[PDB]
Amino acid sequence: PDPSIDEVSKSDWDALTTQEQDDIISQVENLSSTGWVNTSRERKAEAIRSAIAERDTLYSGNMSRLPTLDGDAEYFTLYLSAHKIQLFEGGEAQSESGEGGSVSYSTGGGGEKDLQKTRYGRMALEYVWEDNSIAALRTY
Amino acid sequence: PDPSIDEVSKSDWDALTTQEQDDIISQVENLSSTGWVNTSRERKAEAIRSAIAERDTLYSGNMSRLPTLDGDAEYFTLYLSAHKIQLFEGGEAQSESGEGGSVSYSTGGGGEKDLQKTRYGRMALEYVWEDNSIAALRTY
Amino acid sequence: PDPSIDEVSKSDWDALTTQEQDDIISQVENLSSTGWVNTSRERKAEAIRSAIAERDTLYSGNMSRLPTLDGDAEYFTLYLSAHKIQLFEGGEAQSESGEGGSVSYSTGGGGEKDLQKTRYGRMALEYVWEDNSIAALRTY
Amino acid sequence: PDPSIDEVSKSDWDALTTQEQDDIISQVENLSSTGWVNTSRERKAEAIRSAIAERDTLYSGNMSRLPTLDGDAEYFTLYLSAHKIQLFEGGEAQSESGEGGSVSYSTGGGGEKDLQKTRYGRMALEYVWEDNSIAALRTY
Amino acid sequence: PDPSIDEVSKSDWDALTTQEQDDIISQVENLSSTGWVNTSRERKAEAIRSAIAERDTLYSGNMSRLPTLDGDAEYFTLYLSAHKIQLFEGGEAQSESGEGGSVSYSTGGGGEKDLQKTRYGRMALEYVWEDNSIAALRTY
Amino acid sequence: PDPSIDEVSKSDWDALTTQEQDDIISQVENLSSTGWVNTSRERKAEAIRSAIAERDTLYSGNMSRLPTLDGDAEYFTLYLSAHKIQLFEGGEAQSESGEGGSVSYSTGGGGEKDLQKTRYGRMALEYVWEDNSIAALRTY
Amino acid sequence: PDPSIDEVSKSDWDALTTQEQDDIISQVENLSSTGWVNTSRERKAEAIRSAIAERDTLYSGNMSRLPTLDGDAEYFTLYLSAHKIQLFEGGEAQSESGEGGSVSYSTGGGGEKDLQKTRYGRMALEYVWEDNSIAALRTY
Amino acid sequence: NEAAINQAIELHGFPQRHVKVGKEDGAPVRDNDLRRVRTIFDPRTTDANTAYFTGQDVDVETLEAHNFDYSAIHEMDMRNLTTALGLPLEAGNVGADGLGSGKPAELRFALLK
Ligand SMILES: [Mg+2]
Repeated sequence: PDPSIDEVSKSDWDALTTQEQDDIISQVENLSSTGWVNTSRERKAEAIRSAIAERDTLYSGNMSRLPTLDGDAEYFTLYLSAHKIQLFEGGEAQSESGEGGSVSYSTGGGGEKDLQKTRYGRMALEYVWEDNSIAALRTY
Repeated sequence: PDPSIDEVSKSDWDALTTQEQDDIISQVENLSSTGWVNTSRERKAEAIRSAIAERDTLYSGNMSRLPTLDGDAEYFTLYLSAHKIQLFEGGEAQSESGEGGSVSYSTGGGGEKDLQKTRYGRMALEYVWEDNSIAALRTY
Repeated sequence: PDPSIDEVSKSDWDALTTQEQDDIISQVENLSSTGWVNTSRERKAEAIRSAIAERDTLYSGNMSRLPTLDGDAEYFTLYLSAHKIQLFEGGEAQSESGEGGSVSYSTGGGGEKDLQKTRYGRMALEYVWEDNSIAALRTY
Repeated sequence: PDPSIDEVSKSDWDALTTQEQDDIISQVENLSSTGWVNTSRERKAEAIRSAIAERDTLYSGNMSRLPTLDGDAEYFTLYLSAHKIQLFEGGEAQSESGEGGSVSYSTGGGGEKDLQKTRYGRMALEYVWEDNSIAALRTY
Repeated sequence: PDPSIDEVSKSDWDALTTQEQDDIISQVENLSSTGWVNTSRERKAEAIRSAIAERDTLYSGNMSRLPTLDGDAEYFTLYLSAHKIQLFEGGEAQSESGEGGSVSYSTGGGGEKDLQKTRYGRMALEYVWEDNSIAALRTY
Repeated sequence: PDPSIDEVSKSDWDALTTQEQDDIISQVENLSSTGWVNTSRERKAEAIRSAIAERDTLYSGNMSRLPTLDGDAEYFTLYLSAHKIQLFEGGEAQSESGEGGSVSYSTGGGGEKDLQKTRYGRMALEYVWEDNSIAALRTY
Repeated sequence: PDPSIDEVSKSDWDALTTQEQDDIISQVENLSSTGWVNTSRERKAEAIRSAIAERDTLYSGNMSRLPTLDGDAEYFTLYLSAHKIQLFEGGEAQSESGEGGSVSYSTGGGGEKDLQKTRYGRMALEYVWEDNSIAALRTY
Repeated sequence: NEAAINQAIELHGFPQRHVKVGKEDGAPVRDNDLRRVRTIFDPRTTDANTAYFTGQDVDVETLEAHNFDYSAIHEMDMRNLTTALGLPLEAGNVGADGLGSGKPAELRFALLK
């Protein structure tokens, strides 16, 4: 996208023209084979806007002078967006069944925390030190 | 929304016009693909009003002079609202079945506490230090 | 491929011709017997681009002067690409059933982490010291 | 095969004629009763090429001056190839069922690691000290 | 067999006539009531050749001056061959079912290692100190 | 039998007449109600020959000057033969079902080792100190 | 029986008339309500002969000057015979089912050892100190 | 033996700081990440009353000074050398119990004279 999702703050996202937002929305939709096509454009925009805001507030600043977002900020924000869309869709499906067959996926339930709870959130955690507390300071 | 949910206290929410409330309700409805369309407007207003009141009373003040709401206050209040709407709708659904097929979602049961018990509450916890006790004081 | 995936950074990937990208996409598709044929070329491109970016940002640098990517960088990036495509497909299938029979696969959920969650990510981990902390430094 | 798989590096594999690659591919196919016949020749070539590259990069060098590949290098590379072809096919099948009957195989899920996860990888591990850390050095 | 399987190294196996190989293959087939008759002669040759090579490389040398292959070398190589043929046939079957009835075998899952994973490998382990570490040396 | 199975070494078994072997085979068949009638004469000969060889190599010599085969050597070799025939016939059945009814046997899975894994091997273990390490030596 | 089973060694059993053996076989058959009628007379003779041999070799001698067969030697040898006939019949049945109904027996799997594994062997153990190690010696 | 003691005192006579970074079974820490931590904890710029503030995933371990009896090695070495050179032990600035008194003293000083 022309403005990239890592170049955009919450205030910037609101200032983007519809096409520039839809270009980023299109990029997030590439993170699922289904593209979440049955979830409305406004829900995808809310997921992205809240991923951007959450990056800038919860995954910002430093630990021992190191950036707390160590990974690529574009793909971190995209995985964080995909994580949110998957939660708006009701969660990560463990089993599916119907007229046309059945499947079960090896999720293993995961841990208790927010990002542990879907595949996109598990990807996002690797970009942010897996939510570990590496920070250190000293008296001068 | 023109007045944003983070700019509005319980007393302010009651003073809003119907349109200003419905604009915020419309924003909360973006956090589920279903929009909880079968749950009445007045349930949604109660969930938002009680999310606002719970923010201002339980997730307010400081720990070691850090703000106890470290995350974005808008999205925290929206996730806390979505958590409440989902608990008015029953629980978080773990399995669904009918004429049109079946699905199971990987909720994993989770922990015992209020916010742990829904996907929206699990998101909301990340904004408030995951309910941890970081507070400290000196004598002088 | 004429330019190999280990010779290509994120900025280089964007600069490649459609044919040079499709040549690498074709290589990644060789890591599944299904080739993920029912996923769009853009899903595969996004998986590769984000595998390249994640290599260069998360699996780069040194530990005790050892390179942190100890294994072959080509097959590491390819397995990391295959891992992402399989997560875009909803995850690793544990059981499958239909009109034509049924199968279940030895999987067992793995561990909690991202790369543990798919056979391709389990392969990728062996190239990067299985995500272990071997780094050491002195004072002088 | 005329050039044997243990005599061939990644660069050599690329230099081989189609026939003498197919001679090695034919040898790997002897490690399954099914021969993985429904997988394309290119899947098998990719599995072998990446087994060769993985041998030369992850299972090379010494521990306490002992070679890290203690077993026969031909059969190690063939089992490592078979392990990869089996992972390109999904997992190791634990249960199979259909019109013609049903079977379950004893696997026990294995451990969490890559090579533990299929029968060919369990065989391969015995050639490489079961991935144990026997290395030692002195100062002088 | 005229040349016995314990009298034959990998280089010798390759030098044998078809009849001398088929005589040894015939002996290995006596280790199953089914003889693995639906598995090709070339699978069986590969299993035997790789059993011979594996004996000579992994189950050779001394521990505490004791020979590491303590048992009869003929039957060790035959069980090691039968173990491999059984892994080429899938796993060890734990349950079987169809038009003509059903059976479950008391395999119990067993341990994680290669030889523990089928009945023939469990037999083979007794010939090699159950893979124990009895070796000892002095400094003179 | 005229020559008894405890009087016969591996070399002697090969020297016996067909009738002397069939007389011993007939004795081993008395250890099952089914006599393993659907398993060929040559499977049974292989089981007996390998029981004789395994007795002479694995269950021979002394511990603390006591013989390692403390029990009756005839019935030890016969049980060891029956153990092998049962493994050649796929393992010990835990459940059986069909047109004529169903049964489950109280096997309990047992321990991981070879002889623990069928009823005949459990009998055989009592003859050989249950595979315990009673051996002791002095210096002089 | 005129010669009782406790008065008879392996050599004596072979010297008995057919009628004297059949009289002891008839006694052993009284230990099951079914009498194991669908097993050949030769299976029963083998079970008794091997019970006699096993008594005289494994359950003979003294511990701390106490006899190691503390119970009645007749009924010990009969239960040991019945234990063997029951193991020639498969295992001890845990569940049975068919045209005429179904039953399950409260066996509970039991312990790992030979005699623990059927009801007759559990009875036999009480005669032999439950296989405990009471033996003691002095120096002089 | 003297050279061996000097080198052993240098390595083992003094405790040394070992900062361990990251969570056990957690995210790995690379050399460039440790360079920043080294800058915070540098013994060159630290002082006696420095205090440290950290997250839970930073551990300030220590290599204790590992006790060994270099004094007894010195006494043994000096005893060997003085006796080899035919001097009394006392010449090496080392002494022994009882030997400073009575007929035990009288003998060794008679031998020297
Ligand atoms: Mg990680």
